[PDB]
Formats: sequence, C-alpha cells, structure tokens
Amino acid sequence: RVKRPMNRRKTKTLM
Amino acid sequence: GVITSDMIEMIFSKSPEQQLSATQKFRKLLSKEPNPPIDEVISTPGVVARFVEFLKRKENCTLQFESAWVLTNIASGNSLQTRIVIQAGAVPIFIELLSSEFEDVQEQAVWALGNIAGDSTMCRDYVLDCNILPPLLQLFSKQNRLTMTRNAVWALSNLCRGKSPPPEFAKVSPCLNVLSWLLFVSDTDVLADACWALSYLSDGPNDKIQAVIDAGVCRRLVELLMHNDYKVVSPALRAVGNIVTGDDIQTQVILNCSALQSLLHLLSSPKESIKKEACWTISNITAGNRAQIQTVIDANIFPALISILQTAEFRTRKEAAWAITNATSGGSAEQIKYLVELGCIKPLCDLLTVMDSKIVQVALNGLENILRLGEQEAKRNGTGINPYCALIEEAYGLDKIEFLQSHENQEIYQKAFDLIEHYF
Repeated sequence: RVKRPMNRRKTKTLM
Repeated sequence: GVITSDMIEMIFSKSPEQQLSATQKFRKLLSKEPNPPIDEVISTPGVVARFVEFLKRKENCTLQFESAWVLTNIASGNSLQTRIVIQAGAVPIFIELLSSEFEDVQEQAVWALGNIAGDSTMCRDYVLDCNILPPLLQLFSKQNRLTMTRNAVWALSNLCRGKSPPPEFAKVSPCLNVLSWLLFVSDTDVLADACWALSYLSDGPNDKIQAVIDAGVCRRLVELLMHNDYKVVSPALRAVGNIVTGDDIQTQVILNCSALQSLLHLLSSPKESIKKEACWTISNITAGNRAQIQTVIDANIFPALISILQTAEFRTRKEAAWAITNATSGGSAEQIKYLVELGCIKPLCDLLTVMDSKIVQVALNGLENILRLGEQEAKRNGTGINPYCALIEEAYGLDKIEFLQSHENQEIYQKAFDLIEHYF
C-alpha cells in the first residue's frame, strides 16, 4: 500500500 | 575494400573447403574489438541468408559453428542489424540447433538467441513465440560445461528482461524452478545472471512476486546478499527489494530469512548503488505493520539510517529519509520515541532546504507524525506543552518550516502554514 516500486548484448571475440 | 570479391566468391562456391574459408574470414573480420563492419556485411544482399542456410548443415559441425558466430556478432549491433537476421528467418533455425549433437553449435545458438532477445520487447516476445525455453531449459540438465550454462542463464535473463511491456508471464514463468536450483551454483557469472532473471521476474504485481516466492529462492537470495563479488550482490539486492514491494505476508517471508542482518552490512558498502538500494529495501520494509518496523528497530538499522542521512549522497539520503518517514507513519507511540531519542529530528529538518519538492513533503509529514504524536502525549495532559515543539526548535526546525511559507509549491506552503498554526 505505502510501498514504493523501483525507480543486453555480448559480442564474441577470440581475443 | 573491407570485403574482397574473393570472399563472396568462396561463400557462394559449392566447395565446403572454400565455404568454410570465407565464412571464417567473415567471422574474424566481425570479431574486431573497436567496431566490426556490420553494415558492410549487410550491404551484400545475399550473404546473411547464405549464413542462415549454412546453419542447416548438420553434416559439418564446424560450418554451423562459424556461421552462428558470424550471426551472433551481427546480432550484437543495432536494432536494424538484428532485424535483418530475424526476417532472414534465423531464429527458428537457432532454436532447432539448440538440440544439436555438437556442443559448440548449441552454445553459439543460445548466444545468438541471447543477443536477438536482448534487442527489444518485440524481439524478446518473438523469440518466446518460437518456443525457445523448452529446448533452452533442457540445456541445464548437462552440468558438464560451464560456458554453456553461463550463456544459457544470460539468454534466460534476456527473455525475462523488459517492463514496457513485460513479457507474457505464463510464457516465461516455467523457468522459475530451474533458476531456483541455479542459485546454489559456484560460478559467480551464473549466479549474477540468475539473480538478474529473478530480479526481472520479481518486478510486477504481488501475483508475480508470489509466484517467484513459491519457487523458494528468498533464502538463497539473502544468503547471496553477503556474496564477495558485487556482480552478484547488486542483482540479489534488487530481487529482494522487489519482493519487499508486496504485502506484509510476502515481505515477512523475506524477514523470516534474517535479511535485515545482512542489509545492515550493506548499509556500509563502499558502492553507493548498494547503499541506495538497501535504503530502498528498508523503506519498503518500514512501510508495513508494527512488527516489521520493530524487527528493523531490533536490528539496529535506524542508527545507520540516521548516519547515512547525515553524510551520504543525496540519491541515497532520499531513500534513508523515506525509511524513517515510513517508520513514523505506521509506528507505535514508543517506536517513534525510540526514533526521536536516536535524534532523527535534525536530519529531517536538514532536508527541508533542499531542491527536491517531493522529499521536502516527505520530511514535512515525517515531522508532522512526531508533532501529532507529541500532541497526543500532551493530550494525556500530564504536562500541557508538547515536548517535541522544543526539540524541533533546538534543531533550527521551525526556522526552515517558516521559510517554507515562501516556497513555490502550494502543497508545501499550505502544509507549513497548517503546522505552524496547529503546533506553534
């Protein structure tokens, strides 16, 4: 009720 | 220039030797650290589809591997570049490749799907619509390989990621059990991405957090609050803070795991991010019944919150102020007494001269709770005068309240007037 709420990619390299 | 004609020739050659040669040339040229030439490979209309076609070559394991690597890197770029991969039809092929006999291939498949689902809500839901998770979840049955388990939990986190709009909950909820026993692993990367998936699934109505509670993870989450690597503590703290956004029963679940003890430790962490999210978790806790407020008290949290309110950055001080204010809203007459005994009047008053209007209102109502209680103690009439009207004056409080008359915000100005008239 009184609660307040809160407020990706990987490249591949051989090296 | 960047893509010699020899490459396209070998790519469309029917000799597997040359096919592989040119495909791995593309792979190497896309593994560049600064900026691989994604737009250059997409500008040759018939190569991306050609790679998609190579993915179906079960005869040759190396060729699907290299092609999947190329396509992962292409899918690691902008949204347009991955839309090229999608409308080339690569998603169902990758999903079928999850069940491949060759392990390198299925690892690259889950990586590609992780990048694709990590694009946007539309790509995420599209990958979900292709039935990704039934073959994805069986991948954890083999505890043999580590790199694969890492890639799998990260792809899962992408499938759960996004709140605008959230994924279809029934579509991604069946991964709760596998996450539940994935929290007992040793590797930090797997733990971190598992906690991230749990943090995403816990962001929502009390129904979704109730589901993840029914998965039985709160205990291991709080045990991970004390993890040594912050890559694990950040998302674990976030997931716990999400759970404590529910009703009293489901936050009491977190309290029964003895979480306040470790949250107190996190209130001293050097990372201000963790300090802030711990203050936020505790504020949500102190918005509850008198017993949850009391267990926050008996954990000796309010000393640390008052300290943080005096010396921390403003972003953190906000959540600390919400914590003590919430404790003053629905607290016992003796609990707020403990608060003022600790000396919370000076911090709240110090918060009145600040720019942010909303937390000024926070401090105002947090003081008005103390004033009203003090007036209720005065209603007893053992002593006529309100005892707190002098304690707030000694802290230069009414000075700042008076200044709040000239405040632009009508709510703040009017509230200051009401207070000065009623209690002074």
